[PDB]
Amino acid sequence: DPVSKGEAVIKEFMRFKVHMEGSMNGHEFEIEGEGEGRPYEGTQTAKLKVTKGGPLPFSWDILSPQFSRAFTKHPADIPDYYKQSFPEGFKWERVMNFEDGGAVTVTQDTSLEDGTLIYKVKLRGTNFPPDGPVMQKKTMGWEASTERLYPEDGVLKGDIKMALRLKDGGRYLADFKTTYKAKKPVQMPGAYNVDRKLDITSHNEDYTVVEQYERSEGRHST
Repeated sequence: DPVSKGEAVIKEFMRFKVHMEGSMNGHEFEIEGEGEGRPYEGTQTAKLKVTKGGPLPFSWDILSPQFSRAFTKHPADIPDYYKQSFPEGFKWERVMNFEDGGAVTVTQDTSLEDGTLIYKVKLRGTNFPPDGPVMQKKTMGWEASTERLYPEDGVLKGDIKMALRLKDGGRYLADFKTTYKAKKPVQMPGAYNVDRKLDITSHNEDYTVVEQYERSEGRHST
């Protein structure tokens, strides 16, 4: 039932709209955007615009992984927790923990209205050193990653070792922990991994208009 319901509502081509409200070291901001992709190929794009609190006094990179779980490719034998949750959708809650003490909490709602995916994001980041690479905008995107997911009482729990490139050639590390919760019962996968590359593909001078691309592919763990 849930797989069949999800398969019928998530098409080979899908659009989304996103709104984010957030704060970083007490600096309030808002983002609005739109995106599109191929949910079974695991590819997507989005165009985001800063609507309040711009130009952002912090790296765009903190925000980019918060803009789309319906767009992951799976092999034949791993059921899609996220696509099955439709039309009702799912929520998620994330903590990002950085090597220098920066900490972010993110909460997200995913719904479907008139055949368009709708994303609402709330973000709170604290404890970033004001002279650190995030607040100085000295990051240059996320390295490719592997999210390790496991099922737990009807939800998925994911862990990611993440790495932000530094302008000087360094790596700035973080750990992401996320809980993903469908709004109705779905057929649960076993534990599996999601390999991702997320790229900023274009931006205006002050990063108040930004385009991103993400490729995401599920696989078994060996």
